[PDB]
Amino acid sequence: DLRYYSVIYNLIDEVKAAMSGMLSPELKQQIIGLAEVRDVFKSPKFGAIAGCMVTEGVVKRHNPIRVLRDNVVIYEGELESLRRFKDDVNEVRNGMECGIGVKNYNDVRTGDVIEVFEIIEIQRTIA
RNA sequence: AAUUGAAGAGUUUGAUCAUGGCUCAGAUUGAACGCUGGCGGCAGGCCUAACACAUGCAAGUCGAACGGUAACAGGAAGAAGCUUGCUUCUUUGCUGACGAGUGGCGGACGGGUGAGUAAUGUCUGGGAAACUGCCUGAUGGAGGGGGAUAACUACUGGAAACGGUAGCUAAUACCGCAUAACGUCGCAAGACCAAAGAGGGGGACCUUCGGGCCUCUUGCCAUCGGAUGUGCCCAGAUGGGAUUAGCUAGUAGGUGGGGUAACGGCUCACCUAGGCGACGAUCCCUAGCUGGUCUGAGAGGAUGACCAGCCACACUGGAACUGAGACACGGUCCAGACUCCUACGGGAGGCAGCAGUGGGGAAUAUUGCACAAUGGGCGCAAGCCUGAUGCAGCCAUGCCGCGUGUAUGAAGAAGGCCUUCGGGUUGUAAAGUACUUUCAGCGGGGAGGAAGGGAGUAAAGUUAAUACCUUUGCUCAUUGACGUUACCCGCAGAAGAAGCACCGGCUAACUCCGUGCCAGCAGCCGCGGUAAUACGGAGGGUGCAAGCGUUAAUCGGAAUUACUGGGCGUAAAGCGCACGCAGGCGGUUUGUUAAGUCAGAUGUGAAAUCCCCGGGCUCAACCUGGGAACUGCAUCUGAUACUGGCAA
RNA sequence: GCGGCCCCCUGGACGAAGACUGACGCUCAGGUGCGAAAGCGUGGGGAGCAAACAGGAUUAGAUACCCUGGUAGUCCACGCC
RNA sequence: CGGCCGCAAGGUUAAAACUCAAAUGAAUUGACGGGGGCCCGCACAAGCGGUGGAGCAUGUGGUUUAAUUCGAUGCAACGCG
RNA sequence: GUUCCCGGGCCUUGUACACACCGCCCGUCACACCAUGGGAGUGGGUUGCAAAAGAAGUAGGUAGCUUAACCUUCGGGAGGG
RNA sequence: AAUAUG
RNA sequence: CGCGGGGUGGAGCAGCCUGGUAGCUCGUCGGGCUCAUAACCCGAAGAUCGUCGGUUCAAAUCCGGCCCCCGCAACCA
RNA sequence: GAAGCAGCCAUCAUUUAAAGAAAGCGUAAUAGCUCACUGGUCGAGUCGGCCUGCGCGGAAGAUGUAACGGGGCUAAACCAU
RNA sequence: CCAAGGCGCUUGAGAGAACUCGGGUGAAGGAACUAGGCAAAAUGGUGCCGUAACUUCGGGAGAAGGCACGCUGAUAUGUAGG
RNA sequence: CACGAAUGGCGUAAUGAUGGCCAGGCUGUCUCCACCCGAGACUCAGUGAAAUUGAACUCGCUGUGAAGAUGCAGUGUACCC
RNA sequence: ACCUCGAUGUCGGCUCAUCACAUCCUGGGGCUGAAGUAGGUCCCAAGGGUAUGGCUGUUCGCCAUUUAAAGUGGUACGCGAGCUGGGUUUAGAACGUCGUGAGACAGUUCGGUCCCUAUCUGCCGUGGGCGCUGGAGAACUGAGGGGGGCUGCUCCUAGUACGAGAGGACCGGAGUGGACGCAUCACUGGUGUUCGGGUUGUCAUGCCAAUGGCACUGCCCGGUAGCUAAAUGCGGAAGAGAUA
Repeated sequence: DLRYYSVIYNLIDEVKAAMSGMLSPELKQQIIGLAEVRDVFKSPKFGAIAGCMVTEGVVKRHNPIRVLRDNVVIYEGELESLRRFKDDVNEVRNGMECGIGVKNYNDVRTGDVIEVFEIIEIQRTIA
């Protein structure tokens, strides 16, 4: 990075701009969807397969998930397999039958809830 | 005057003897770093980016080759204001001169650098078919004419650099003709080629009274010579690599033409088909070399800055001119990279010259003084120029000299340190007393490097000329950059001036305290896990000194690539075995040749330098006389045992 | 490196006496030939044995030692290494 | 790595970086060998009686506790000091 | 009784052992680190071979254009640029 | 027979 | 609402025409062997015969239920 | 430039007609300028909800008025008779 | 491109527009088009020189990439050869 | 997810109207298309088809509608050819 | 599952549009945690404008570098009697997977015909008849209807307002480009097979000479007029009226 310069104010701005680009970027964690599990199946792909019904919001192929019952996280992960009816698909929306299983998941309890959530960058700027 | 020269130790094991590596004590350096540093002498001091550069300086010189007044210094005449006899101001080359300019010579030398360059180069020894400025000896000419042109004037383009148009004007510049062998070309007869004048002074004849003309000095020209300088050619020697084995079309040879100062595939045309190659061609990597330096007992090895010889290069790349000599470090042209200035149209530059700066790197210096001296360029000399050179500045970088006191001094002071707490030590050291004052500090004096050159005189030589000039004597004025010189004399008062490494074994020199297998030391083998002679600190001790130590670097030690001077049964090492070409070596007898070899002699082997014997710098280092060495090589003359050749 | 028998072709060393040639020698980088066992190419042959590989034992484990089978190979021709 | 040979496996020619101070030879003494000979002891053999199970005595380890004083632990400690 | 076991003595033999088999010592794997070979390729430098290119300068040739010294018949030739 | 590690 | 065979201690096991003190392996906890450890050896803990009614002196041994695992059917979000 | 209104706390009372240690603009902060509360003045209706009748807004779409059939209507609507 | 020989395709005649068909050409840029350099274009002969990785050693190969090329005269009243 | 060693694996020169990709050349393929020359398309003369067709004096818009109206309703617009 | 299986030919692209406003940009305003500025958000506003490429079956999307700005939707996911046929419902073949298999896969790869002369309506241009009250010729009024309606950058106002400084204006003026449309050949260019020249091969004109024919206009170099865009002139307005 080679600069021979004009005015000192632009230099004081460009060091601040460099620091701002340097700065760690993300902060926001917000739900995309909520889904309810019923009727477990077993599979060699992932161990167990939790049949699901998405109760609220949208479900997308790769996002972090929180599998929870009554304010405890039962199991933790990133959304691994999104299956609808008989085929893996990119996305699913509330009121729809689904299946999901995660590698080394064998821990299904019916009536547990999956919260799938979107993570959004912000890029802080020094001032 | 000359052969006095060679050391080993530590370390593999429980222990030993071998083999064998590793490591150290040595010497040395264009050194750096670390810590510390008083003065002096001498020597030496960018080995990195052949990277780029601000500003200044680095060769010009002759009016005695020439127009000239652009200088400006006088003089005169004249024109004028008067100071009234002188000042003043326009002319004037009259005159001491002298810018720009013309012409000649110098700019091709010296200085700097090590990029490229493995031989085309270099070194040694020989050679033939060559030229060679200036500079000297010899023999003779130096006759008679002519045309331009820059400068300079009048115009005119330009920001600047730098010019344009038209006339005028000289010359030791330029060009014809005459004149010409002993010269060139030819068998000869013959043909043809040169010139330049300038300067000083002077009786006679005379002069368009400018000088003609005489006489002296010098320059011009041709030729035969000298010494010098350079080009050319051949042999041998002169880095590394075979995991580079094939290489050469102008290549190799011939003839003829052309070309160079000259031999020449030097270059063409044509003809022939060779050349080089295991004694390492070719290619690649790498490098300036030698006389020498350094090391080494020698043999050898490493190294080639300093110093000198030679070669090569000069922003990158190429070519030619001028000239005696360049394919030109501060010349030219063109092309390229790149840098700058600018009015933007168009122009400018090559510090590896001396200083000096950026950058680089561990790291190598003052933008000094002077032509006083030596040696150069030009000139007749004066003179001028000389960043060559002579000197100084800076740096403990190296070498070397000297000082930082001397003598006395026991109560063997205190303190420090140890201490079986008896004492011991630090330590005659200190303290004290008696002395000396180098070198510094300060005030005074003063060689040599200066011989010459200049000016004036005289003689002698010269001449038609007591001239006039040179030579050779004499005499008088002078000529020091460094320089507050070297060196000497006088004064005060121990005053101003000692640090650094190391102490287990190697390896000279020992205890205590702290830390406690931590922290750290280590060149090598190794030390430290609470009593560390190996760490940290102190005390003590040893080595060495204005330096000391570490590091890097090379040789040594290393007979550890072994020629001198090694091994290979089992330690690393004999191809699995054999036949065989090139290569090495060869029974025994006689003759011969004399290559190798051995002897002798001459020439050469640069000088510096090393060595041996001397001298001189206040003494050494350093400087310097003479000799030896000059270890080699070539040619020539000899010897004939041995080896080789040849003959039986 | 070659051990049954016999033949054919055919190598060399050594002795014996005697004869002849008359240094024709010794060694040899480069180069060339030969060169066990294993292995490879093609086509045959294959009784034993024996990699591989299998199974049964042993053992903590035993894909080994040990034991039972058993392929390539071991055999031959001609080539190669 | 490159060259060369070879069908390939492979052979041949043949390094450097780097790392470590020993690698290593023979020989000597000892110790050791599931090496050998020789040879002895309640070593085994041939026998007799016991311990190890039971209950108790005492010591040890360990546990526990305010303290369970401290040392001793293969033969060569545990009715030990 | 001395075959077997433990322990011990003598001789002889073997040895990479000498804090003496309770010795010593091999290689994978796991781990960290260091250098190095290969590597689709990428980026430079150098350079052979074969062509294009052709400034400037020299050398060679010039029915043009232009021109002071020599020749001349005074027109021009010769010569130069 | 058979027996591993310090 | 679907075809096969099994259930004995912590885990895995023998009892089949032969219904007569539930014992044997692997782990677990102790003891022995060794200088010490693995290894090895001797031992101890360990139960309604899955669960029920019948069977019946005593039970996979003789039945039917409940239930569980495996067998294949066995989906396969 | 804080004394109610930039801050933090007290989350109360006094003086008092009436004034809450005060709600805002304002002031550099008080003041200024008012509110809450009341006096003077003037002059009679005044203030907030509730239940029902009828409207207003909430009301953005795709070829052209394009959600009274149209012109057009405040009765030619709506409600009751 | 012509000879001998044989033919002028059984509707014509006028306009000279979109657009379609068969063709020629083009500034500047040179695959940007598009599923895709498809289609057009460009190369194209002989002789000589020269020619890589790699390879079953034949190849690769015409590799790649260049140079010469008309006409007239002379060598030769038209030579070498037939 | 869900290769595989004769339903062959992996190498492979030469080869290919083969598949994918990229480079250079070259261009109206294109940014961005223009012009012209030929044959139709047009007028005239002659000859002369074909698919098709419930019947028709065969308008737009909005809405309705066996749910996307030339014919309906409402409305607008429209010389005849 | 109401229209359509005695046929409404299915995704995307290209060419060609058109409307809606829930407005991407340009306009006008309020509030702003609105210093300037750059913004944020909401309302009103549909006239005009509203990117090329890399990637791919490609919508979408990712990514590029731009621009006043790269709108969201409707229209048989506008548009195949206009075009493409890569994707996608044909027949080949293969791979994986599944099935004993024939075969299948909503997994994939390589290959693989887009028909039709326009009657009517509709739509774009240009005519004939008749009417308009005697007939005829000319020039107009303008009822009515369409096209046009874009925006960057520079300078001045002003380095002012505003602001600590940096930075950096409103509003109102003056130029000069892009985009796009209309006009048009003087210029620069293009074409220019009816104008000229060169040139290869061959035939004919008796022959030589000089021409002519033919070979893509044989090949090829030039170029008049006309027509042309890549050439060069111009355009978008100001203002008024009535209002959100």
